[PDB]
Amino acid sequence: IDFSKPFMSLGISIMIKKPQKSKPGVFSFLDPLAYEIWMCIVFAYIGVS
Amino acid sequence: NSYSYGWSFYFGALSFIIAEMVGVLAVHMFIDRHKQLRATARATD
Ligand SMILES: NS(=O)(=O)c1cc2c(cc1Cl)N[C@H]([C@H]1C[C@H]3C=C[C@@H]1C3)NS2(=O)=O
Repeated sequence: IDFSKPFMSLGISIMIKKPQKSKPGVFSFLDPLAYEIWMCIVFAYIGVS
Repeated sequence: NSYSYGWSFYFGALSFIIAEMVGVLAVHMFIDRHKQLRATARATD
């Protein structure tokens, strides 16, 4: 068959069952700072003392 | 964009803790030495 020009644009895509929103972790209070900062604070605490 | 520090990174970090502990132990030896040296000197006086 003689196709014509694309009237719209598509593309293969993965569909999954929308995973319900998660609950903040038990240790979520460490989230505001990166793991590197917490590691360095411990080093600073030991170094200063 | 993920990464994970390896054992080599954790060897330098572990070295920092050991080095600081040795520093405390070295200062405590300097403190103890002088305390013994002063105690003996006072007793002789
Ligand atoms: N944005 S979209 O998917 O709605 C969409 C996508 C396309 C449209 C028109 C729309 Cl509205 N027309 C173009 C067509 C116009 C000329 C340029 C490319 C073909 C011929 N094909 S497309 O680039 O596949």
